[PDB]
Amino acid sequence: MRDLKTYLSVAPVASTLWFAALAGLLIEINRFFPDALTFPFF
Amino acid sequence: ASYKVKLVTPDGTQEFECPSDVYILDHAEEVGIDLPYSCRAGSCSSCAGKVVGGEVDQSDGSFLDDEQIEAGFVLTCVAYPTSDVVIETHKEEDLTA
Amino acid sequence: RPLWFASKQSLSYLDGSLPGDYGFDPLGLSDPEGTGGFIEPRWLAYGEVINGRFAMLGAVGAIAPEYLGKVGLIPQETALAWFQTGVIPPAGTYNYWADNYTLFVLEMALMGFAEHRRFQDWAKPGSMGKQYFLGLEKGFGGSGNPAYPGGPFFNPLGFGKDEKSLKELKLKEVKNGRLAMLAILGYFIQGLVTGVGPYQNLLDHVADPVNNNVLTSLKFH
Amino acid sequence: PEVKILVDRDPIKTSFEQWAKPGHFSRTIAKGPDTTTWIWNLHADAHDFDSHTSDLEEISRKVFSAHFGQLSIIFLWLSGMYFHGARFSNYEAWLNDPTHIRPSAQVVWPIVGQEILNGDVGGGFRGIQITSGFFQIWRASGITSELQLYCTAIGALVFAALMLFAGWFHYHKAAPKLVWFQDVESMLNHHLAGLLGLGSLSWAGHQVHVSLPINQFLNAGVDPKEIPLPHEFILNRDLLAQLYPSFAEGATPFFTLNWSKYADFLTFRGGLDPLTGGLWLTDIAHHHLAIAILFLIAGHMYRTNWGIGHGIKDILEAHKGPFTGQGHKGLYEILTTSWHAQLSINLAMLGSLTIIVAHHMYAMPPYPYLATDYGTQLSLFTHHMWIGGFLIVGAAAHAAIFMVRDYDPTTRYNDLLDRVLRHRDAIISHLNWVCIFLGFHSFGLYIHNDTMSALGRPQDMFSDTAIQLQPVFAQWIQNTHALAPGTTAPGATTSTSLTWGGGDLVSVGGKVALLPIPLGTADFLVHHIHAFTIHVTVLILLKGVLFARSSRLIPDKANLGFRFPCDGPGRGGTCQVSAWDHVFLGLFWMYNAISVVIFHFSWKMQSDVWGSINDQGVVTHITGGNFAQSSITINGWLRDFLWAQASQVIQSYGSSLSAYGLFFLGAHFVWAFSLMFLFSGRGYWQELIESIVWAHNKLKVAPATQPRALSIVQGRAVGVTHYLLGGIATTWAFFLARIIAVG
Amino acid sequence: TVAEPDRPLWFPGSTPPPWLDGSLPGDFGFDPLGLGSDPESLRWNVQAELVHSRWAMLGAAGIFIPEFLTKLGILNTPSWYTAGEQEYFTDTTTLFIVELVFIGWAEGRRWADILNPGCVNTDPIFPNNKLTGTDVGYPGGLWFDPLGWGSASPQKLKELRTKEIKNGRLAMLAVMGAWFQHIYTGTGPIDNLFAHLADPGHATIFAA
Ligand code: CLA
Ligand code: CLA
Ligand code: CLA
Ligand SMILES: CC(/C=C/C=C(C)/C=C/[C@@]12O[C@]1(C)C[C@@H](O)CC2(C)C)=C\C=C\C=C(C)\C=C\C=C(C)\C=C\[C@@]12O[C@]1(C)C[C@@H](O)CC2(C)C
Ligand SMILES: CC1=C[C@H](O)CC(C)(C)[C@H]1/C=C/C(C)=C/C=C/C(C)=C/C=C/C=C(C)/C=C/C=C(C)/C=C/C1=C(C)C[C@H](O)CC1(C)C
Ligand SMILES: CC1=C[C@H](O)CC(C)(C)[C@H]1/C=C/C(C)=C/C=C/C(C)=C/C=C/C=C(C)/C=C/C=C(C)/C=C/C1=C(C)C[C@H](O)CC1(C)C
Ligand SMILES: [Ca+2]
Repeated sequence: MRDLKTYLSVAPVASTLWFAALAGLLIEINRFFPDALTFPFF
Repeated sequence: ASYKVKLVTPDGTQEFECPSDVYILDHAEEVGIDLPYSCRAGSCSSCAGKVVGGEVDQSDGSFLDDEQIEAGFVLTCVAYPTSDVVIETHKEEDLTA
Repeated sequence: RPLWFASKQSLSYLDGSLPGDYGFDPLGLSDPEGTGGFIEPRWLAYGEVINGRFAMLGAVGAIAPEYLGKVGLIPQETALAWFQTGVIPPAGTYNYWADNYTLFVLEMALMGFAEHRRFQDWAKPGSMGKQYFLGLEKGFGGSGNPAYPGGPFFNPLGFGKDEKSLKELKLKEVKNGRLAMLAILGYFIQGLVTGVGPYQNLLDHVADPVNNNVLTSLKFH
Repeated sequence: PEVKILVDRDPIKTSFEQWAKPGHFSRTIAKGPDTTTWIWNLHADAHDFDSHTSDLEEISRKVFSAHFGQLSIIFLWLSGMYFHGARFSNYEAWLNDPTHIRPSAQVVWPIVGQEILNGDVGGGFRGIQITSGFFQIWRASGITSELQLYCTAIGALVFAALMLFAGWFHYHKAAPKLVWFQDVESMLNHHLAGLLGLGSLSWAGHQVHVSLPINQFLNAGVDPKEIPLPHEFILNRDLLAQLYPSFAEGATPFFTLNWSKYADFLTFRGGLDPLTGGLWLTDIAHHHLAIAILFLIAGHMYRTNWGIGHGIKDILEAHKGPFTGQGHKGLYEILTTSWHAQLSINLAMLGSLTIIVAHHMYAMPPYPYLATDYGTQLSLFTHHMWIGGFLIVGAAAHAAIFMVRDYDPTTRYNDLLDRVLRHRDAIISHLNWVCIFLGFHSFGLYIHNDTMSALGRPQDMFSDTAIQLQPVFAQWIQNTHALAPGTTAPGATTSTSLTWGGGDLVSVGGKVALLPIPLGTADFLVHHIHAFTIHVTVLILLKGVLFARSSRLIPDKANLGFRFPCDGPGRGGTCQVSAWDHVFLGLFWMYNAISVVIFHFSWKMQSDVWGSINDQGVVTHITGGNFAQSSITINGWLRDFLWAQASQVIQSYGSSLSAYGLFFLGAHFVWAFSLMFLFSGRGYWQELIESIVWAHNKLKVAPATQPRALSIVQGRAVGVTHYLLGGIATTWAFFLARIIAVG
Repeated sequence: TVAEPDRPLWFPGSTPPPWLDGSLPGDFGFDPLGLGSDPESLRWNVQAELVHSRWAMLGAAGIFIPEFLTKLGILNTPSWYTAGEQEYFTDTTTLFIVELVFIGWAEGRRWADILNPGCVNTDPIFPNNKLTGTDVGYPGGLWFDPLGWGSASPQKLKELRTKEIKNGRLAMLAVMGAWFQHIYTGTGPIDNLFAHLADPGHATIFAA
């Protein structure tokens, strides 16, 4: 548990989880505001 | 912490005070029982000894056989005395074979 | 004590401390040399006894209904072969008070508690007579030997109060267990390649032996 | 002496202690890292069990459970394939009409416009056309619904779980000991008779009851949903008696020895099914039956526990003669104490086997509707060729590792190994000469043809019309094969393949399944090119193995270990003088050889076999026999093969084959990228990282794990792996895009 | 902590894990995956189980009684499952966001004390009100203990806490079961109970 928490924070696993979260975020963002070549709000 | 360290030596056998975070050879110099050395970086046979009781941390080790660690030999310059261990000095060649 | 197809290696670990010890181990499986998971000799003895017991039960039980299916008031809907009971649906089913799946999970809930308690006694012997179980724990103590727990439940009639009684009785038990085990194996293969049912099939064999094992050589189904 | 199960209980307790600690196996790693090089070492020596310790028992226990883990991975992959065929496929539509619907078992999500990859594969379905040939396997096994595929996927999932659990169990709870592994007699007895004998007998049992009747029904034209379920064919037997009358006697023929009464479904026809374009299933069943009998007898050769059998030591040490001294004496002791010897033998044999499989599968298509599925055929051949080549190179790698680490004449002396080590120089010199001669007289012919053609002198060219180099031996052999059925294989009706000859073209759905393949001068030239490339890669690998311990250059090469950068720029320069470096080259030459082989196959097939048949029997091939006249000069390969065939992939953009164009370009990129690692050295890079580190230190953002440039060996490893990835991937994209567009 | 060495266990005959010495209310030694071998993690998970069981008891009530009481014709609560979208005086977003701030502040107070026991006990406006409870998860106070039913010497209170946690585990399983039953079938929980009691042998999950 403590050691599982440690292993889940080793560099490869920390980075894969981080990048999976980032990928999910970007994917959803472009799923809501697709085909965006500019910033049209202000 | 600062466990007593015993060293057999051609000069005799003496006892000195030194904290587990430091090498036996380094505090030996602070007291003043002379021991041999050369590189002082754990890569040579010059400061070699072996142990009678206890055991020292093998973390500060390099340029050693995948056995010299558990067959007895050790380097005074790169070693943390985790207990009240008793070690040998001037032990290079019966290590050098 | 007589011996069958013994082995010098096999004889060493089979000297006679176990019932039915005939020194027959041509593949040398109860070797106390390589004891690990589920190959330890005590576990193999326990397994032989338990398989023999369940096989005696199932071997008088599988042949029962289709015997008195011929004698007595017992109807014919209640008179199936052992394979038509719903155990193998593609070979015949029935409509009991339940579904045949809830039947199974209820069966295995009941068998779950009985088997788990029995195992808890095998591993740490004498542990079931400690925790509360609506009373009834003083009877689940055990006897040091797993295969022979004894007590007020598993031995109410008190057979074998001396120990040669228990010796010859254990011999008889394991012998009848081996008999029932190979009887059940015969049931299985015979009900497959002849597909008749053992009792009725036995009656056809006793008509006259024209119908030999080779006759159903042809694997009707 | 006798053989038994011998185990140890709970050798290592399952725990999360060592997961928290990175490189626990290596004492130096366990402590922690001072620089960036430590991270690379952690991965490079993760599975080198024989250096984490010296105990053979521990090495073998680790090996056993790692094999279990690998089996679990394979099962998960299989279950994924079956589940995708069950859920995201058009397998039933394809089953209704095989030669119009394109198989595809992968769809994509419409996220960033990538749904264009969901192309029209027909059947009211839009997905990515697959080349795995899985539909053909499932059809040949008798699978008609997707419920069966679902059940298969779930069964393989629980099998993967079982394999993972067994891996944990046999390492942490019940781990065998050395005398159990070192028993190879019983192990061979069980793998020959039990794994291959019972396995193939069981498969023949499947085909006799499931695939034969169901495929009969499918080829009769029955709607796939109107076919009886397979278990019916077991319950009701007259269902089989209708298709196959001699299922009526029912196994009494098997014991009367009236085996001829089984001639219905146990045939020896040979050739192809004119309806499906695959081998006769009644032939494949008979084949597996005979295979089973053979393996079941063969797994009874070695003695285990009952006196009868063969001691492998006796067989080995019985073989010796006047040229080899005491040969084979001492090999049994070598092949049972070193895993690397076994690994290299098995790798060589498995690579050989994979390539034989590729050839035989292209030549005698075993699955229905496989031959006329050109994309599947091309992909299967190419994939198996690559796998075989890689395995064969690994064989050499591990032979060298053995020679460096485990070879010892003090305690384990063998005579043959010693003699070969003693005349390695003669061996390598003659192999060198053969490589040179073969390279001059195969590629030199191509250069001569190119200049003869460029100087407007085609009569002087080595071609079918100017100076013929006819492969008379191959022509003679294949004519012997064509005449075989009836003359010297009387029980066969058709020759074993249709590439032998006899006419008898077979087509399916207006496409050519197979026809006799003609061998002309271009075939001679390219076959000698093949011989040349194979000989050169053999030279590199054998030179690496034979000179792994010592040479006339550096006299104590074994003390430097199996893998190392160099021993300084002394004696003129000793760059890559190690055995590992020889493997690095062999991979380059293996790449060259396999690339030429698959190019030859693809061009020859698109030029002389594949194509479309028509009403008169006029066969228009993909390229009108342009291989016989254009493949004899390098300009022909560059123009008629690469430039011509390459147009399909370039025009892929804007369609559903766009991903292939993208992968074409990306593979070009990564291949070119490898050259940065393959042409430079780590000194320049260390000196550049120095100033980058300065830039970081100036802003208190320098890392504590000191960044080092890669090792010399690691740089070569990065360079060779990227090179192979790039080249193989660009060939993959080109082949797939071209054969899916023109096929 | 009263280290019950021979407390009744979930798996009779097998030794309980070392970090489970029966200290916690309703401890039966159940932690096969070892998710609570850390004292801080143990504490956190004790808090989690308590708050889960309390929320789930409130939910089990609010699901099972209204439909058991509208099965019989008392009043007309719709199906708890699709009870989410049957519109009210406002939109769900205004009520959810308004409630989130309301529910949020209380949650923040719980976080303030879970991570620092006994540092938020008093009231921010009238600092003379002083929530009672001296244990984390058992806050007491006039608000959460107006009857003082369990402020007696630590004997009855210990057997009272076990009672709470056992009812709560049952409620968690109950609530999850209603959600699973409502997804598998298309009926109400009381409907499922009545059907399974009408035909126990056949009207079970093995009905599809
Ligand atoms: C008839 C007996 C039998 C069978 C069928 C097998 C089968 C297999 N062995 Mg095995 N083996 C046997 C006897 C047998 N062995 C004996 C007597 C010994 C020496 C004592 C060994 C020692 C041995 C070693 C050292 C290794 C194997 C390996 C393998 C696998 C090879 C990889 C493969 O081809 O994948 C084919 C995949 C399949 C056939 C899928 C089906 C898998 C089935 C379920 C396997 C079940 C057979 C197994 C022996 C059951 C007994 C265990 C039981 C108590 C549960 C394969 C599954 C390799 C391995 O372990 O891979 C992990 C390997 O490393 N075997
Ligand atoms: C049954 C097959 C088999 C097995 C069991 C082994 C086993 C072993 N090999 Mg080996 N080898 C094999 C086949 C095999 N090999 C083949 C076919 C080749 C020819 C290429 C080699 C060539 C080879 C070399 C040159 C070396 C080994 C070495 C080793 C040892 C350590 C491997 C290691 O941990 O490195 C770690 C594993 C990795 C770092 C994985 C690297 C990732 C690869 C390169 C990328 C693959 C790309 C992927 C397919 C697609 C791209 C994905 C990406 C885009 C996301 C180990 C005992 C090493 C050794 O020292 O032996 C003692 C050694 O140097 N092998
Ligand atoms: C909290 C206790 C509880 C109780 C009293 C019930 C009661 C009931 N359930 Mg239910 N269920 C529960 C929890 C519970 N469930 C949970 C946690 C789940 C999620 C897995 C389900 C999912 C579920 C489904 C999908 C279905 C039922 C159904 C039913 C009814 C028939 C039982 C059946 O056939 O399916 C068996 C139910 C289960 C196997 C789940 C029970 C497992 C948990 C651990 C409960 C164990 C009981 C507990 C230890 C003792 C209860 C204490 C006391 C109240 C007696 C029945 C009235 C069926 C129905 O609708 O009837 C037609 C049905 O379709 N349940
Ligand atoms: C909280 C909860 C539900 C709350 C629901 C609420 C409030 C709903 C309120 C409602 O307003 C709705 C929305 C709709 C309204 O119309 C009606 C109601 C109903 C009133 C369920 C929790 C449900 C939570 C459950 C079931 C959790 C189960 C956890 C288990 C079994 C874990 C056990 C183990 O972890 C241990 C302890 C040790 C490990 O080693 C081993 C394992 C096995 C992992
Ligand atoms: C000894 C040895 C050793 C060496 O070394 C080797 C060898 C030789 C191999 C060996 C062996 C041999 C043998 C033969 C064995 C066998 C066993 C068995 C048979 C078991 C069974 C066993 C068996 C068993 C358990 C069984 C049981 C049964 C039962 C319960 C039944 C039940 C039932 C009934 C009632 C009726 C219904 O309706 C149905 C059912 C439900 C079905
Ligand atoms: C599943 C199923 C299915 C089928 O079919 C149907 C059915 C039957 C429905 C089911 C079952 C269910 C169940 C079991 C349930 C249970 C529940 C619970 C336990 C609850 C509790 C519940 C419980 C509860 C509420 C409790 C509560 C409590 C309270 C309020 C208290 C309060 C208070 C306080 C604090 C303090 C003060 O000083 C006092 C007072 C003021 C008083
Ligand atoms: Ca044994």
